[PDB]
Amino acid sequence: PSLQDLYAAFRRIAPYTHRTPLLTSRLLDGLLGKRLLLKAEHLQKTGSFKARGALSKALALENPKGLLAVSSGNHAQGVAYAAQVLGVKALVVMPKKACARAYGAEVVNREEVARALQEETGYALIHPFDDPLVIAGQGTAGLELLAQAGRMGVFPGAVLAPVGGGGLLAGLATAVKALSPTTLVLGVEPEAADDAKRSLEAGRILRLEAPPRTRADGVRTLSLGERTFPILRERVDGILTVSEEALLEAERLLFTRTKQVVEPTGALPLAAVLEHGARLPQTLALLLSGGNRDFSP
Amino acid sequence: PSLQDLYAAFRRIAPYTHRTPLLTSRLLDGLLGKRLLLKAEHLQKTGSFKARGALSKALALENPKGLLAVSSGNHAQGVAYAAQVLGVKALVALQEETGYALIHPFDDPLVIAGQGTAGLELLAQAGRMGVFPGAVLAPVGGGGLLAGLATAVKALSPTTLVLGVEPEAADDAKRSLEAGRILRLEAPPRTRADGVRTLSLGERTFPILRERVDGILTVSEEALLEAERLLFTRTKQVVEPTGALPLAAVLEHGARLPQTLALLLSGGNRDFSP
Amino acid sequence: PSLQDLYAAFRRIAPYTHRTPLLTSRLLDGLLGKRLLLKAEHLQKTGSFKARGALSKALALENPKGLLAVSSGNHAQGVAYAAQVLGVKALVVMPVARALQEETGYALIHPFDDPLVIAGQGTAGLELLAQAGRMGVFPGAVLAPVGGGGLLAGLATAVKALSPTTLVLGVEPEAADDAKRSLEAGRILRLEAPPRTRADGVRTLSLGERTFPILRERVDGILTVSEEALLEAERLLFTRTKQVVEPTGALPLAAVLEHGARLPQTLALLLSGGNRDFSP
Amino acid sequence: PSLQDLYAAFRRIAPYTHRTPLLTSRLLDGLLGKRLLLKAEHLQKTGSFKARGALSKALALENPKGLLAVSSGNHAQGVAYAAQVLGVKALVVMPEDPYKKACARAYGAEVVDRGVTAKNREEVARALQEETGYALIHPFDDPLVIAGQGTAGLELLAQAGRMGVFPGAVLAPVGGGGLLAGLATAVKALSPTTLVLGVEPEAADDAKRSLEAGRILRLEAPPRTRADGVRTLSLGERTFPILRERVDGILTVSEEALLEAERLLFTRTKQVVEPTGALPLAAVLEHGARLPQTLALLLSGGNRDFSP
Ligand SMILES: *Cc1c(COP(=O)(O)O)cnc(C)c1O
Ligand SMILES: *Cc1c(COP(=O)(O)O)cnc(C)c1O
Ligand SMILES: *Cc1c(COP(=O)(O)O)cnc(C)c1O
Ligand SMILES: *Cc1c(COP(=O)(O)O)cnc(C)c1O
Ligand SMILES: [Ca+2]
Ligand SMILES: [Ca+2]
Ligand SMILES: [Ca+2]
Ligand SMILES: [Ca+2]
Repeated sequence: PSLQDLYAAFRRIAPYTHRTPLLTSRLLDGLLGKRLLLKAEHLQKTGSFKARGALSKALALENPKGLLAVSSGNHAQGVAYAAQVLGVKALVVMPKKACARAYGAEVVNREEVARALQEETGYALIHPFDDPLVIAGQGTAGLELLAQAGRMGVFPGAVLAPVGGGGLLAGLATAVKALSPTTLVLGVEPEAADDAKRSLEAGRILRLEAPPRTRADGVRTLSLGERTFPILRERVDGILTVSEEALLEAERLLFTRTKQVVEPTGALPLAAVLEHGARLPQTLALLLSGGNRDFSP
Repeated sequence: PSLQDLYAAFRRIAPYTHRTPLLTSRLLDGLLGKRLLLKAEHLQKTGSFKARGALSKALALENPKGLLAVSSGNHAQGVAYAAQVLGVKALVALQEETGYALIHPFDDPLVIAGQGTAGLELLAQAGRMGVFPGAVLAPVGGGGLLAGLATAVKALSPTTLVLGVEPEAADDAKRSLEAGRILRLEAPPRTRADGVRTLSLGERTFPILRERVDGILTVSEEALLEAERLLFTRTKQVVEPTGALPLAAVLEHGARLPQTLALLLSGGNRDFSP
Repeated sequence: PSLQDLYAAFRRIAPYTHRTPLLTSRLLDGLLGKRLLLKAEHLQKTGSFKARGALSKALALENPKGLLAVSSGNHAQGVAYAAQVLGVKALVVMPVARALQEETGYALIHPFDDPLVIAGQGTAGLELLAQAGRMGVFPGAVLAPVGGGGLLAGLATAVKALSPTTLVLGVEPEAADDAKRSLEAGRILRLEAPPRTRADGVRTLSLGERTFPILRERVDGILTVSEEALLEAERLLFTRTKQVVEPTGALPLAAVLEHGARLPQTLALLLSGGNRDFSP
Repeated sequence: PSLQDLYAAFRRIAPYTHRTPLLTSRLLDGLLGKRLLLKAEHLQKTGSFKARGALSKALALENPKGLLAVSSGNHAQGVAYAAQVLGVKALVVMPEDPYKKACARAYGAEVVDRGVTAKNREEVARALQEETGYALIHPFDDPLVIAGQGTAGLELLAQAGRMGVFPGAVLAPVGGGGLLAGLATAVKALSPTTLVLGVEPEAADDAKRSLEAGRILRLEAPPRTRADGVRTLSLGERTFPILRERVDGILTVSEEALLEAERLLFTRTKQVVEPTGALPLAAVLEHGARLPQTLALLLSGGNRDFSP
C-alpha cells in the first residue's frame, strides 16, 4: 500500500482505536545506554495492534453480512471487536481464545475449515497479515509514532518491530520510509524461527518445516505472507534474531522496570537491543506489539 | 500533620518524584458498573508511594551522616533512593554506632506528610478532569498512607469518604477503629498482600485515622487475586497484590460504595512470573 | 471564606468554566530578569475571572427567580452568563436596582463583597498552585490587580492555606491607591471621587467590608504603578505574547516593570481579563 | 518540493521553532456554523510562520558567511532570527518608508534603509550580496523556504489527527505562494480529497486570476489593502506551478470582511492576529455557505502594532 492508503486507514479507524502513548523510561535508557521510545500497542484496544488492521479492513467493506477470521489469537480478538463496531456477527476459526469468545465472537484444520465457512456463511474473510487494508491499518501505528516522536523533537535512528507474517513490519516500513528513508526499519525474530531473515537475504520466501518452538507465540508463523514479502524486500533494512534467553530477560525488564504487561512476542524489540545494542544507533523506537499474556500470581 | 505540612512535603520531593498519572479504563468501568480513577503509584519512583515518605523526611534532615531503615519491603527501596538523592549511605543499634538517621515506614510526621502528597495530586488531577470522587480507597498496613491521604482529602472536601482496606485475615486496623484503641495481631497474618502484614497501626497514625477516616473494609484472598487479575489483564499494569486491595474492595462491596471512586494503586513491586 | 469554601465553589463552577492555562514566555522572562507564570483569566468564559464569582454565588441559590447586580462592567457579563447557565433572567443595571429587587424579587449578586463570590474568584488560586506544582515551579509571589478586593481575597485565602511563606500582593494604579493606604491605616479609606486611570476595572471608591479584613490578615502588601508602566506592560503582553489583555489585567506585569528588583525571581501573575475594545 | 523534503525541513527546524497549537473556540464555532481549527502561527517564534522557511534554508547552508534578505515585514525578522541561531550576521534591506524595522534590528539584524525604495531594493540587495558574499534567503521562491513553511501543514494534520477531527478544507493567505505551496504539498500528499484554498484581498486577486488564466499575471502597482503581508505584485516562479496543480482554488474577501475577521479573533479568542493572518477567517464570513463544515484556518501571523 502507499502512504495515502495508510492515512485513509487512520481516518477510518481513529474513532475506534487509541492513540497509544510513546513511553520513555530513564531506568531502561540508563541500563542499556540507549534512548528508547516505546510505542505502547499493548495498551491498544483488545490488547494488541491487531485491532488496527482488523478495523481498517472491516470498515472499508460495503454492507458485509459478517466477519470471518483464521486465528492467531490476537487477530481473533481484533476481528471480534471490529464485528462489534460494525454490529455484525464474527466467526473465528482457531486451532486469547477466551477473550475472543468474550467480544461476542463464536470461536471454532484451519484453511479448509475457513474456506467451507466463507462459502457457507458468506462472511468477509479478514486475513491476519496478507491483506492490503490490514497492512495499511497496522501501518497507522507508524504514522502515530513519527508524529509523537516529532512532537517530542526526538528522531530515532531506527524502528524495531516483531515479525511473523510481516503485516506489522510492512505497514510500519511503508510509513517510516515514505517520510524519512534514512531511518532504519528492522524486524526482529526468535532465532529458533528465523525464516523471515533467511527469506530476505535469499530474496525468496523460505518456509519453516514445522512449528518453531519459541515463547513468542505470536510469531510462530511458518512463513512470511505473499503480499508482505515484496514490501519487506523493498523497504526493510534487515531482520535481527534473538535467543529465548534474551527474550525472557527483555520481558523481565519491561515487567519489573516499566510495570507494563507485555506478552513475550511484544518484547522481541527490547531483546534485540539487549543482544545487538552495540550495532544499533543511539535512539531507537520499539514497537511493543501486544500485552495479551496469561496472568500468574 | 496539617495540610500545610503535606504541601511543604510536596515542594521538597517534587523534583525527585513523578507526578503519577490518574488512569481511567472503560473496560473496568463497564465491568464493575462504576467510574474508577486509578492513582498509579506503581509508576512512582522505586515502584511504590514509599519514595514520597522517605524523601520527605530525608530532605528535611540537616547534615545527615547516613540513613537507616528497618526493612519491611518497599520502604527499603524508598530509603535507598533517598540516600542516593542526598548522596549519602543507606543501610537497611547501628544508630548510636554510625549516627545514621532512622526513617520509620509510617510512624513519623514527615513520612506521613510525604505519603499524603499523593492525595494532593489525586485531587488536582481529578479536578482538572472535572470528576469528583465520592470515595477514596487505599490499603492499610501501619497507616502512613491512609493517614496522609485522609489529611489531604478531609482538608479540602470533608464529604468525600476516605476508606481504608485490609485483607480479612489481617483486620486489626478495622477492629482498632471499632474499639477506639489499638489492637495488635499476635503473629504475622497469612495473606498475599505482603505489604500490609504489619502487626498493628502506628501510634502516630492511629489518632489521625479515628478522626479522619470513615471506615475500614475487609477483603477475602479470593477477591484480592481477582482484583490483581483484572488489573493485569485489563489495564496491562503490573500491580503487586497489596496495591490491588482497593479494587478488591469494589468487587466485594461495590453495591454499598459511591458510583465514582478513586483507588490508590500503592505499588507494583511484585516478582516477575514467566 | 475557608479553603473548603473555595473547593466547594470550585466543584460548583467546574463544569461551566475553563481551567485556564498557566502561560510562560521565554521572551518576557528574557526581557525581565524573572521567571513569569501568567494565569490566563483573559481566556476564561466571558473574558475575565468574574465568571467564577458569579457562578459560585448563582449556583448555590435555592430556586432563584432571576439575577441582578451592581454592574461594574465585566461583572455584568459574568452574572449574565450565570443566568444563562441557570436558565433564569438576568437584569443588569448599567450606568435604582433595589427597587427592581423588591419588584421582581431577583437575587442581587455583588461584584466582590460576598463570601460565595470571593470563594469563586479564589478558585483561580487553587488552579494556579495545582498547575505550577505540576510544572515543578514554585513562585515566591503572586500578584493580582485590586479593585473591590474579591479576587485578591480569594487568591490570598487559597495561597495562604497551602503555603503561607508565598508572598501575595495586590497592585493598583497610583492614581487610586486607597486599598494600599487602607492596609497602612488599618481602616477602610475611601476615594474622594473616581481616580481616572486606564485600568477601568479597578476604579472602585473603596475596598469591600468582607474583603478588607481578609486582606489585612492574608495580604503581604499592595504595590502602586504609574500609568506609563501600565501602558508598557500592556504593549509587552500584546506584542510579545500576542495576548489581548485589558489594561487592568496588565497591572501585575506593570508592577514587575517598576518593582522587579525587590520581588522574588519566580512570580505568578494573574491576567484578570481581556475585555478591551478592538482598535485596528 | 517533496513530502520527504518537508519532513527533512521539519527535522532541521524542530529544535528552534514552536509546535504551535491547533486552537478551537466554542464561540467562533457558534457565530459561524462551523467547526474551526485555528493553526496558531501567530504564536510561532518571531510572530509568524516565516521563521520556519528562513531556518529551513539557513540550516541547510554549508559554512554560511552571513544572511541577506530583502523584506518589507515578517521575513526580515525570520532571517534575523535564523542568523542568531547560526551565529552569523544578518543584513536586511527595506525601503526607507514603520516600526517593523525596529523588530528586525531587535533580533540583531543590520538594516540597509538609505535611499532604498521598491523596484530599487532588489538592485541594492544584489549589490550587497556581490559585496558581502552573504547568502540571500528569498521569502517564497526557494524550495527550502517553501519546504520549511510547509512544516506547518505537517503539524496541522498530526494535531488534527490526535483530536480525531478531519478538516474538509484548509485555508491560508496567499502572497508570494510559499506558505500555500508548502501547505498544499503536505496536505495533498496525505489526503487529496481535502480541499486546499488560498485567500487574498479582492483588491489584489492576481493569484486567483493567474490560476484561472494558466500563467502568472502581475499587478500594475502596489495594491491597496490592510493585509500588508500579501501586497506581493505576483506569485513566484517556483510556487506557481505547485499551486496550479496542488491548490483547489483561491477566494477573495472584502476589506470589510477582513476587518470583521480581525475583530472576531481579537474580541472572542483574545489573540493578537495581524490583518493578513485574519484572511482565512474572513473567507469563512463571506463564503461560509460554499465551504465544508470542518475547516482548518492558518493564522499566519500576529505581528501588528500595538494600539491603545
Ligand atoms: C500478530 C502479532 C505479531 C506479528 O505481526 P505479523 O503482522 O504477523 O508480523 C507480533 N506481535 C503480536 C503481539 C502480534 O499479535
Ligand atoms: C507500605 C505499603 C502499603 C501500606 O502503607 P502503610 O503506610 O504502612 O499503611 C500498602 N501498599 C504498598 C505497596 C506498600 O508498600
Ligand atoms: C473586577 C476586575 C478586577 C478587580 O477585582 P476586585 O475583585 O474588584 O478587586 C480586576 N481586573 C478585571 C479584568 C476585573 O474584571
Ligand atoms: C509572508 C506572509 C504571508 C504570505 O505568505 P506567502 O508565502 O508570501 O504567500 C501571509 N501572512 C503573513 C503573516 C506573512 O508574513
Ligand atoms: Ca519467523
Ligand atoms: Ca492490618
Ligand atoms: Ca483602588
Ligand atoms: Ca495577490
